[PDB]
Amino acid sequence: MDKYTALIHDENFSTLTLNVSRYPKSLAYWEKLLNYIVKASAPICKSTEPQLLKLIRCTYSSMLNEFPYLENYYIDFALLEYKLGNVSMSHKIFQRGLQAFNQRSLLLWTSYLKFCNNVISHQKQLFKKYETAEEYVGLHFFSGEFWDLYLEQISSRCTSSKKYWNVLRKILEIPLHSFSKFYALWLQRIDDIMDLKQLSQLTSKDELLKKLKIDINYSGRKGPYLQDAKKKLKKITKEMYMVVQYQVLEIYSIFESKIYINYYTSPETLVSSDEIETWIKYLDYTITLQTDSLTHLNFQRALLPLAHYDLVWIKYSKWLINSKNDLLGAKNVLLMGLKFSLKKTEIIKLLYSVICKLNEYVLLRNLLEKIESSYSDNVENVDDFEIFWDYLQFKTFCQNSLYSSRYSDSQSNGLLNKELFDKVWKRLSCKEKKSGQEILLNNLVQFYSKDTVEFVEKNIFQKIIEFGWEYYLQNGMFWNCYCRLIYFDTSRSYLDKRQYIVRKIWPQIDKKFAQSVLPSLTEFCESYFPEEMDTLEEMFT
Amino acid sequence: MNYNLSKYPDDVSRLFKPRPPLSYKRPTDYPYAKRQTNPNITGVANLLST
Amino acid sequence: MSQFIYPVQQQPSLNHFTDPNNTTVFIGGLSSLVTEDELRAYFQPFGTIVYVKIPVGKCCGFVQYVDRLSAEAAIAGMQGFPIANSRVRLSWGRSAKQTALLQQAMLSNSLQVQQQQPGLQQPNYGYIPSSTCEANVSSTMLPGCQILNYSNPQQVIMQGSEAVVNSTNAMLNRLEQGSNGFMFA
RNA sequence: AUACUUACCUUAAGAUAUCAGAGGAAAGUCCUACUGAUCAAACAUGCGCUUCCAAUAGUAGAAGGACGUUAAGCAUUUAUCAUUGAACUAUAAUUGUUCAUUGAAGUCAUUGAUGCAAACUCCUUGGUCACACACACAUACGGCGCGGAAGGCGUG
RNA sequence: UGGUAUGUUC
Repeated sequence: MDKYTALIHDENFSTLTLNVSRYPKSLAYWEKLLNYIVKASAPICKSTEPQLLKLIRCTYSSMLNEFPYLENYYIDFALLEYKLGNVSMSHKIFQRGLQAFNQRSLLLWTSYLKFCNNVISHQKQLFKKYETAEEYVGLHFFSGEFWDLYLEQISSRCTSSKKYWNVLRKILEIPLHSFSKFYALWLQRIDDIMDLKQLSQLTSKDELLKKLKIDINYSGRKGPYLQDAKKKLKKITKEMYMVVQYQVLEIYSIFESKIYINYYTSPETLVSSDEIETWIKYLDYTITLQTDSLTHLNFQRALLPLAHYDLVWIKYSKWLINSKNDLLGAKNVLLMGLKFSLKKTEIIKLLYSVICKLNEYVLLRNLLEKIESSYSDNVENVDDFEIFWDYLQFKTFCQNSLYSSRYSDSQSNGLLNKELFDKVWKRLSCKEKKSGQEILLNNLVQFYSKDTVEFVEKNIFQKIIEFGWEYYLQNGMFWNCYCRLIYFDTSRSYLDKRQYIVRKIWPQIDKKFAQSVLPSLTEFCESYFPEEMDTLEEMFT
Repeated sequence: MNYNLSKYPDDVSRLFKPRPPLSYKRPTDYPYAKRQTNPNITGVANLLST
Repeated sequence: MSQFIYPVQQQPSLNHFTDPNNTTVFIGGLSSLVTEDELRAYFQPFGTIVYVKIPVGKCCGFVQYVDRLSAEAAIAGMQGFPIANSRVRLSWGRSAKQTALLQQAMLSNSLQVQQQQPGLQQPNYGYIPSSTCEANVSSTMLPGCQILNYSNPQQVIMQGSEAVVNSTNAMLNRLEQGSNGFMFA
């Protein structure tokens, strides 16, 4: 047998593979399984077993579907595909990894350009990749290493040397962590100017004559005139340095000193509360500055330690809603936040409402169908009530709009529809195992019309009476909601409803339950029936 | 140039930094398999009569 | 020596404005018709509140949040909002004991030195800052969920899935009961 | 530095201008601070030899670049192969057309490539020398100032 | 009668 079959009949490959297959999201299992596979190929070469190489590519690519933000493994899968020889697949792995991060990542752009340098060999296109990298990641606080790459490529390839000045003048205004280095390059590269015509490298001719009073066409003794010119340009650089030093020292001292973790780890890692607080404040600072490249970069840069939380998926969505006025942008942010975050309830709530504002109701129907399908057409039985209740509100909006009303005065039947009322009754029938009983009753009360009040009274109030469910009968909120259903009927007159509540409803409750029911029922009575407050107190003592 | 296969220290090997890689240009000659002088060298005996 | 050196800067002498840890908010311009519970109802949703107090007659109040983040959301959120017909001026202030110490130092005019408000003791992993809980838990502590929180007054309780019920539940209470008059706040 | 220890080596030959004439050690060899003729090199040295050497009386220009911009300029042209299922046109095993599936490779590019053309910006280079601001010339044009660069030819 | 190389001792 070959090295592949010796690998596939190993005892360890069964357990490592099988632990990954049991626990897909835990990632120490994926890393042990992958390290073992790669190590059992003693030397990776162009002649190692093609079944074994196909097994390696399947392992890394499935891990990069499960955990799309691991930057270092996109780089490692690209370098492995380089060593095997085909630089085209390694191009596609770097571009796939850049795509996972919406183009906005410094490590992947830095490594993709250090790679690209060797293998492009077409100069206009190699430089167009640096001009693409610079618009997405160029304003990063740690982006000095990118600009070193761009400047060394310019200084080797270009013959003219105007492009170096034109790039370095832009770099002079970015508040980078290593901003001084490029000020020192500009100062040395000014200091080596050896005549007047070189000063047209720096800026334009007219700006020198008008703003700084330097004439390049000055014919005369040109020595001291040049020393005066260099003194003036060193002063204008001093003021620009002073601005950028204020920016950089402010950003470092408040915010960037405080963040310690800059990279995605695994869906099971926690972040300290300090870093959550300074990421929230640092995003607020960035949004104030109003540089949109830099706000998008800083949200993407902030999703790395805390992709799986959801406070920044919500926050980035809100910034797109109200500060940029963009709802399709915010839908795409929240929709992508479903993939990452573990909580998902606040995102689904806000995404339902973003879709409803975007007038795309069929997508809302599909998300409601996927949430009822995810619980096996049985959302009524979910332990966590917030899923069921948000589902049910937006499903009711779709349902009132979809089926015309059955009751008078165009009173849209919300929970009184045979599809929805069966879910509500099926959750009411579990009585203590489920969580959200009083909220569900308390929203069923709100109909206020004679036809609607009669249906709600007969189906949930009379029926839980006659079944004798002790949970609902001992509970004060049940009786309070029933009295409040009848009392706010616009149909019944005052004597009718007071007659009904005191004479029909209040005898029905048992006297053993008085110690449980009388706190709430008194609170109804004093609020609306001060006159009958003796009767109640007499009925239960 | 992260590494050095040379005998020199790193500072000396940075001095031997090469030019950028050569650009690619499409060939104007014959591919190596198609190279041949003349085949169909015609015969010498036809001259001898006339 | 070398052309690159680390920057060095002077300290700004520690009052209540330059303290990075300060979580208490001076609300000024209070209307003298507004109680402590009514002001708690204004400044509650921005965070969990260690204490709320109003000086007798002094037309100003204090709100001490647990987080710095919560307090800054308060000052940005309620600035010049008219609490009972008078616009309200919010700023950083100090506590009660620190105020008593500054007044006794203001009579003797001796030093007027402040000290720094305590910090949490970083790193804390369970806590998501600026998040509130109102009232048998088997928590798995997975990261999106909120493992830990501060009890409303004071204790440390673990948030559950069930708490999003309880808040909603209590919400309907003060829509009903406070409508009739049983809490003005 | 010395010294000592090892390890690796310790070789293609031959020649130094040619032709002719006189001499010395019948054929040839060798040699001659011998003699002619040719050749080659160096160094001096000349030719009415030939070509080239930038405004300041002005804001220029000449030669060569750009791995420079306008620029996604303007005009054309390109972006896989096999297997299986389905509809489909049809003279047709289903040749044509569309959709999906398995396998195989696969430089990046399409804002590319190729064709055409123009403007602009900028780099390096030079006697930016001296006397002149001049009416010339058919044998067509004093090549009758000092240098420099490069060759052609001649002499010693 | 040699050369380069190596490492030890002083």
